[PDB]
Amino acid sequence: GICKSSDCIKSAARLIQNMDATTEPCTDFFKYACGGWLKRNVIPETSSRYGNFDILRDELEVVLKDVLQEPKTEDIVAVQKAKALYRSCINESAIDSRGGEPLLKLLPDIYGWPVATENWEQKYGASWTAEKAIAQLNSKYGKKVLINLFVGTDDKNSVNHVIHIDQPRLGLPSRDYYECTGIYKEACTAYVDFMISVARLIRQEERLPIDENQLALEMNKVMELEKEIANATAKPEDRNDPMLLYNKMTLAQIQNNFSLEINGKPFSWLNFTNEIMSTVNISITNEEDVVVYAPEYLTKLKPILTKYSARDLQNLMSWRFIMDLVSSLSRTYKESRNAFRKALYGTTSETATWRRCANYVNGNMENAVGRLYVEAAFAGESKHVVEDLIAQIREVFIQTLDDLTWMDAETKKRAEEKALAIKERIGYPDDIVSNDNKLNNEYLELNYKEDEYFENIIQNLKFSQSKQLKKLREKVDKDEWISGAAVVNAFYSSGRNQIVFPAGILQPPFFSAQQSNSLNYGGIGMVIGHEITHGFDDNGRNFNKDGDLVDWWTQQSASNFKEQSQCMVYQYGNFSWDLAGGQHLNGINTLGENIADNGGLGQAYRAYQNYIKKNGEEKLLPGLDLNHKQLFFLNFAQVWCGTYRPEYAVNSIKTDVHSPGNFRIIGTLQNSAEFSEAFHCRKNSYMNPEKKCRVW
Ligand SMILES: C[C@H](NC(=O)[C@H](Cc1ccc(-c2ccccc2)cc1)CP(=O)(O)[C@H](C)N)C(=O)O
Ligand SMILES: *[C@@H]1O[C@H](CO)[C@@H](O)[C@H](O)[C@H]1NC(C)=O
Ligand SMILES: *[C@@H]1O[C@H](CO)[C@@H](O)[C@H](O)[C@H]1NC(C)=O
Ligand SMILES: *[C@@H]1O[C@H](CO)[C@@H](O)[C@H](O)[C@H]1NC(C)=O
Ligand SMILES: [Zn+2]
Repeated sequence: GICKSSDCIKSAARLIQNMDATTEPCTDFFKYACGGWLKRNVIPETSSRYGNFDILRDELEVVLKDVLQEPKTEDIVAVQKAKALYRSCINESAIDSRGGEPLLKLLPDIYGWPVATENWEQKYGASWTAEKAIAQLNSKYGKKVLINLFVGTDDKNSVNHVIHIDQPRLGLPSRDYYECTGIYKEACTAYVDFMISVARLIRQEERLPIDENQLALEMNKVMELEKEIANATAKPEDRNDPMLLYNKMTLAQIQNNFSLEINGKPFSWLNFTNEIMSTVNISITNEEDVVVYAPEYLTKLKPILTKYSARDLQNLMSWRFIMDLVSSLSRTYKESRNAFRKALYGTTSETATWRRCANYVNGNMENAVGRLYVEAAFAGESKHVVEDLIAQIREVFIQTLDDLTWMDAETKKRAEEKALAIKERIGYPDDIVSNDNKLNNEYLELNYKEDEYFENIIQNLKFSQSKQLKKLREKVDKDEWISGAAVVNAFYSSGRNQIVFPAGILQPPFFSAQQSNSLNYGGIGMVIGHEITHGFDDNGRNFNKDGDLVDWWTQQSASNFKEQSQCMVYQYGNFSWDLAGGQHLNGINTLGENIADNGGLGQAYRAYQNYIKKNGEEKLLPGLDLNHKQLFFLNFAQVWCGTYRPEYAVNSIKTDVHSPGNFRIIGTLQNSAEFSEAFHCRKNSYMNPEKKCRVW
């Protein structure tokens, strides 16, 4: 009863080549599953993380290249526009020829970069105010500095949009970096050197005098500034409670409760906010309702900003934009980022231009690219099979509610309510293939010149931000997908109560209609349960069946959730990560992902058990002395065969809310009685601790 099909031969070969059978499954299942891969592969110079999963992403880019790189006569305008955008991006000769000129022409439009001008105070300081400058960068270019104001969905009323105020992102990957010692020293040094190098190129290009000492002096004050901001931001661990984060005020309240004085204004929230929203002919009453995500940070800001010049503030503000633009200019400008990206990512070269460009067009025209992708690469009836798997796993979640001892009856009911109400999205929106008019009209207001990449990217920034802003007074569109099709990932949205499985992730090793069921459940099955369980993790349990932030938990059941989940905070917090210098994972920041992983694994396996019940056992795979329960776990694990550059491990231990792949594997299986049954693991073997965490 060995399966001998070509599809079985492909699966088996892949499983064999990745694994190391010389390792005991019960000693370290990651090494058992993945030790073959580890030994054979070295992380590319252009990769910060590399592994089976990242390889799928690499392989998707190859498809994008194929479908973008050749004009076809029947191409509708939406597709012509994406191909032209592609072409403008890969023409390095045209870009190199422009030097930094396309940046220099921009600079006057954001109130300048003082470091890199003469007499900035005379030109710009006159008319400068922080209201105007912050708003310009925000509203025109989508760049949010000092104070992060955005239109988004209303957590407590999911059909509506509202203005939000939050702390800004930083130039370094997390607030931690701004310690600037030890493992962060090189990044902080590279960051300031990067500032300086760019200011120098700009001055050289402007034929201005260059005084290195004054360069160093101005850019160090930028760092000192952003240090204070960083230190003023709230930690992720203090931002993990959506009920606590949601503070709805009026602009009046805001003016009265969070005053700032910049360059001696002081600061008018009404004016700042209108100077943004005026940009889509929208008018803001000092009686406008606003969601304020970071009250404490605004409070802390007041003392900081009062100490700095307009010139100081704009040196940071404009750097934070210029930062992003340099890799879209000529080689000298591209070059200047080298040490910085090495410090953050460990990479010694940039990815191939065509790959960066394929990704850029994908990111900005996700529907046009998704259409070409699914036409090239996506079966068509994958969709129907996946729809049915999702039905199954949803049922298994529902059914499991009854075995869970730590909730009461009523809370279970509402949990089931929320399960039945999750709306699933599989592969791609049929629209993007079937409705040419709609797709064209999405990009109507865009027109790309093939010789002007920089103008094209700027146009995109302006477009996407004008687009987001105008949404204020409009309802949330219930049709809209939260991902393009051409993406190797999946998603849950709490505002929308929606799970999304783009075509991009519906392929081996996760899924094929042609691969064994054990593989499908331990792969895409696990991913489905993961996304579902997000509706019920420490964030998405606070949102109800309709995506509104409202407490549907009893006191006891909510306290019990915390208790059950605390086990995982401790388990994963106790993992130390060699590649990140021996640091422990953050068990709080990874909690939600770890809950989804552990829940999803249990759900998928149950669903497979049920499959076997109903359908009988599957023919075995050749070359593998494993049964299908064992294969389920093998395939599960091999999703995460991979490794990290040390520099990136230091980054993602802070910035990634997922555990690193090896610990996703060890974590979840440590917690699975089923795993330990399958591989006959001794009690208190490493893979089989007596104490096991469970939430869903
Ligand atoms: C790769 C990672 N994405 C994920 O982990 C899941 C999708 C997912 C979930 C579980 C697995 C998994 C597979 C095998 C074994 C363990 C976990 C793989 C992908 C998507 P998600 O976390 O909902 C993200 C927020 N969109 C990321 O965005 O960086
Ligand atoms: C790159 O753009 C320049 C603009 O002058 C053009 O001359 C050249 O033909 C383009 N290269 C290609 C191969 O598209
Ligand atoms: C905002 O206030 C500034 C202060 O000079 C003023 O010049 C400008 O007209 C105001 N803008 C709006 C949108 O009210
Ligand atoms: C490690 O686990 C122990 C046992 O629960 C716990 O007391 C400790 O706080 C954990 N350490 C971390 C950093 O999670
Ligand atoms: Zn997740």
